[PDB]
Amino acid sequence: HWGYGKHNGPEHWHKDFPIAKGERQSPVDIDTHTAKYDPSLKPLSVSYDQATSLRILNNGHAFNVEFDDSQDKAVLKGGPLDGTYRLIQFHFHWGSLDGQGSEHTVDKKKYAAELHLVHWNTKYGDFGKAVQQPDGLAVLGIFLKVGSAKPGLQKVVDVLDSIKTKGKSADFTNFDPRGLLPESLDYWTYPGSLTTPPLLECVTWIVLKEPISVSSEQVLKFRKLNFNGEGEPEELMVDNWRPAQPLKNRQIKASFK
Ligand SMILES: CCCSc1ccc(S(N)(=O)=O)cc1
Ligand SMILES: CCCSc1ccc(S(N)(=O)=O)cc1
Ligand SMILES: [Zn+2]
Repeated sequence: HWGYGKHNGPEHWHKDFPIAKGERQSPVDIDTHTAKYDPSLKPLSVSYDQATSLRILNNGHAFNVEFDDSQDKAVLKGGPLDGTYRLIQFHFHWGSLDGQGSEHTVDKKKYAAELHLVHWNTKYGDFGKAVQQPDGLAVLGIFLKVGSAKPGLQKVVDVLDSIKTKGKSADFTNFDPRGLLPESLDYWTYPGSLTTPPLLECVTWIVLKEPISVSSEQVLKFRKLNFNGEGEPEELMVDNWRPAQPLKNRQIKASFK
C-alpha cells in the first residue's frame, strides 16, 4: 500500500493512482512574485464558532481530528469560493527535521509542517460525493514554523500518546480549531488536488500567507507518532508530505497586495 517510504512513497503513487501525473495536482510551489493580486477575491469567511470535534484518529499516514459535519456548524465561505463548505477534519504534514515538512512551498521555502482544514461543498450533500467533483472541496492550508508554542495546539499534542499507532482513535470533543489560525487571513488560491491517494482533482486550495508558530516540543511530539500498527516494527511518522508538483496550466491568485 501507498505511504511515505522509499518503497511506497510519492514517486510510486502514480502506478496505482495515475491521476498523480494529472493536470491539477497538489501541492505546488507558490512563486510569490508571479502570483496575481486579484481585487475580485473576497475576504475569507471562517465560521468555526459552533464546531463540534468528535475524535482524533491515527490513520497510518497522519492523524485526523474529525468533526460532526451532519449540520451546518463550522463552515468556510467567501474567498474564492461559491457557496458553503463544511469542515469535516483537519490533519498535518510534517518533517523529520524543522527544515522540511510542508507540502506547499513559498518561493521554494519549506516550512516545518502544514495544517490542512478540509471542507466539502454542501451542494454535493456529503464528502464522498464531493470528492468526485471539481469544486467539491476547499482545503485551508496553514504553514507551521518552529518558535513560540501555539497554545491552541497543545490539546492535540497531549492526546497523541493515546493514538501512537495506526488505527488508534480517542474521543476528542470540544476542540476549537479557531485556536490554530494566524492573525491574518490573507491567502493564495489555486485549483488542485488531494495530496494523498486517491489524488482526486477536487480541491480549491486556499493557503494562508501568515504561518503559525509552534514550539520545538510540540513538533517533536508529532514525530513520536508511528506509521505502523501496534505490535509491528516501529516506523516513526515523519516526512508525511508530498513534494511540489508541476503547476502546468494554472494561475495562483493572491488576495493581498
Ligand atoms: C502492500 C504493498 C505493496 S508494494 C506497493 C504497493 C502500492 C504502492 S502505491 N502505487 O504507491 O499505491 C507502492 C508500493
Ligand atoms: C478521499 C479519501 C482521502 S480524504 C483527504 C485526502 C487528502 C487531503 S489533503 N492532504 O488535505 O489534500 C484531504 C482529504
Ligand atoms: Zn493534507
